[PDB]
Amino acid sequence: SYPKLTGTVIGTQGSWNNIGNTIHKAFDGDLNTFFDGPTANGCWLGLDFGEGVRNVITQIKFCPRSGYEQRMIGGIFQGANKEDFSDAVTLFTITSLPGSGTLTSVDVDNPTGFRYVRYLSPDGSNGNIAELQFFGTPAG
Ligand SMILES: OC[C@H]1O[C@@H](O[C@H]2[C@@H](OC[C@H]3O[C@@H](O[C@H]4[C@H](O)[C@@H](O)[C@H](O)O[C@@H]4CO)[C@H](O)[C@@H](O)[C@@H]3O[C@@H]3O[C@H](CO)[C@@H](O)[C@H](O)[C@H]3O)OC[C@@H](O)[C@@H]2O)[C@H](O)[C@@H](O)[C@H]1O
Ligand SMILES: [Ca+2]
Repeated sequence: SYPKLTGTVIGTQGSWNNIGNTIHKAFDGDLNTFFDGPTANGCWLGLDFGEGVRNVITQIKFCPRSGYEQRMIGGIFQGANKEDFSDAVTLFTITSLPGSGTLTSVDVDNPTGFRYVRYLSPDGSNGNIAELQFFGTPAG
């Protein structure tokens, strides 16, 4: 069990109908609040750990938006060292319906240190996710 990682929130700007459910809702510790993106497709969110910081990721936890759990199926989590994710590797792919109102935990087995991590949502999802957490350790 490694510590929860912190960083600068990055990702799709804005929110559905300008209501205010931005990417920041996925990092607030409340499983009742969620990111609702401004478009059906293309939405993503994640962390920049900072210039010169690289973490090895050992675990990811996520909670779907209540009532919209199907919108996570096919979503993937990536690590990268470029902010445009052109060097990204997939750390986990969501293949079954995540349980409602809880954090699903998945192990990651990849020794690479990453400056950036993200959740990349599937078409038709508006990026819907309630909470997103990364765990791991500074790269040696
Ligand atoms: O367009 C973005 C916009 O979507 C808004 O939701 C609309 C959308 O809902 C689809 C979604 O509905 C679930 O159920 C909702 C119901 O639609 C609501 O009216 C009601 O109040 O709550 C229930 C749940 O308690 C389904 O359970 C979801 O699975 C479903 O999502 C889709 O699932 C299919 C597979 O079944 C998948 O292929 C799609 O990709 C996925 O989208 O459409 C119906 C409208 O009534 C909804 O308004 C959403 O509320 C809003 O925040 C914004 O995200
Ligand atoms: Ca939340």
